[PDB]
Amino acid sequence: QLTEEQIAEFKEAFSLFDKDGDGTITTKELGTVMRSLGQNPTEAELQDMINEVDADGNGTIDFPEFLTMMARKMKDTDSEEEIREAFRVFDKDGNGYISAAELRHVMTNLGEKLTDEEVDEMIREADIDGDGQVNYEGFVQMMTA
Amino acid sequence: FNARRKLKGAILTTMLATR
Ligand SMILES: [Ca+2]
Ligand SMILES: [Ca+2]
Ligand SMILES: [Ca+2]
Ligand SMILES: [Ca+2]
Repeated sequence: QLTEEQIAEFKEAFSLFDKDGDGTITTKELGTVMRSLGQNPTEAELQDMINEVDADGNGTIDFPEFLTMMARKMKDTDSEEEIREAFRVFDKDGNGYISAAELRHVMTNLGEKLTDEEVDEMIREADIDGDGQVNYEGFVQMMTA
Repeated sequence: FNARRKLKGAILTTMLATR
């Protein structure tokens, strides 16, 4: 039930990396997402990231090869920090709140075109106090419940 | 479109993409 939920979230995350929707993640797709979120991975780094989880050596990541990789992760001493790093990526103006415009910008980077209604619904799900923006607590609770 | 699932998926993607 919690595992059912978790696999669906993992499939969603997979689908967000899979920009072209062909059912596999390429090094180019990983690089495009990482750059769009600000970063600068090297070619050597992108290739390493694939090469560790690429169990059949075809050079791309299919969902089992992504799903196994989530099956390795454990709750650790950097678990809460990891969520905080992600929050900081969404919060583009650094005011401590995720606005609708910030959320929409992230989703567009992840190959998703959301309607106004879809972005609103996402804010509503995470917006605890109903002020129309998402605080850090809102964000953390998303990944707890 | 599941708003909850989508937001959790995007956070996980962001976590992976940033470590
Ligand atoms: Ca793809
Ligand atoms: Ca593969
Ligand atoms: Ca902000
Ligand atoms: Ca709020």
